Amino acid sequence: NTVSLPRSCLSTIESESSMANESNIGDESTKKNCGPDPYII
Amino acid sequence: NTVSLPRSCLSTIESESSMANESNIGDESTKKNCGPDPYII
Amino acid sequence: VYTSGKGSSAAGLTASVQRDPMTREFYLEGGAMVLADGGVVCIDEFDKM
Amino acid sequence: PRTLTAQHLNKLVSVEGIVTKTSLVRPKLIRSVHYAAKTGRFHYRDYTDATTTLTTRIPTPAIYPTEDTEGNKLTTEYGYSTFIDHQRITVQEMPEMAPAGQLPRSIDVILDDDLVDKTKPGDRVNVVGVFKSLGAGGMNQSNSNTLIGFKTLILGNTVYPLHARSTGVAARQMLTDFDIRNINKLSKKKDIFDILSQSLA
Repeated sequence: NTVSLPRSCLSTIESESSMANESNIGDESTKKNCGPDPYII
Repeated sequence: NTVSLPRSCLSTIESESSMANESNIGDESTKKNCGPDPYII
Repeated sequence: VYTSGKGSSAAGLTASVQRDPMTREFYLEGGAMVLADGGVVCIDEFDKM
Repeated sequence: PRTLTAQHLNKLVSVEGIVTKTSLVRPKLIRSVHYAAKTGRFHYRDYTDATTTLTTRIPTPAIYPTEDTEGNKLTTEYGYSTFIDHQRITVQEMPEMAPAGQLPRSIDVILDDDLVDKTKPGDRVNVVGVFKSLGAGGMNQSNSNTLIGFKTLILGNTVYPLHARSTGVAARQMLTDFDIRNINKLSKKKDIFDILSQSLA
């Protein structure tokens, strides 16, 4: 009201919840990386 | 018989078929990028 | 619309059909006779056309 | 097409105009079927894209399979696969309604399967569908360019040809039993030719 969609997922910097910290890791040692330009409209 | 899993998807360099060229693009202008370390065992 | 026979400079006297420069399709290019629909058309030198 | 704006997006509309150009009717691959010689088994895969559903979905770009899960080669079975017809058309503002001296406006309509060849260029048509946007208007990645916007079109579901004067679409009227009775009755009189003649103009 040049806006662009975020380059990275915003669920890491945004510490939404305590269980959100759990949800951002799983299946042993592998880190969570959504990728480049993960958002859709 | 240090081997590592491929860093990139191998479906592009491997020109498997003529329809495989079609399958590697879709939904308008967006390019196809599988991401880093896309393979699982 | 006030015009003569043979129309005006770069303006015809009757409906003209032309193709769109970019889309390459039909539209009414002009023409005093349709431009003045619902009004009056003033023709001078009616004997030359 | 002139009075269709960005405030009608995602809503069901009905547009009128003139067909200007159609497209070649092409098949679209939906399900492929294959065969393995070393095992004697048949496999298959499904494919989808963004225009086959009204709601947005997460893409699943599956590849065309040439091998088996065990490395064996595959053979395509063109007779057992599935293809669907596809066409794209353009609709413009009617010549008898557009303002004089002004360049016209038009909109694209996409049709599928059983509505694929229901009109020809030059017809007066009425199309009812959903006015929808697609993709990202240069938002993903940097895409410094700002001139382009969001691609938009109509996912049609109803196409109606309309009859006009001095056009190639013929008029037809549905005949009811009352009409048939009255016609077959009037057929039995003796001055029928005279009555029908005196009615003209």
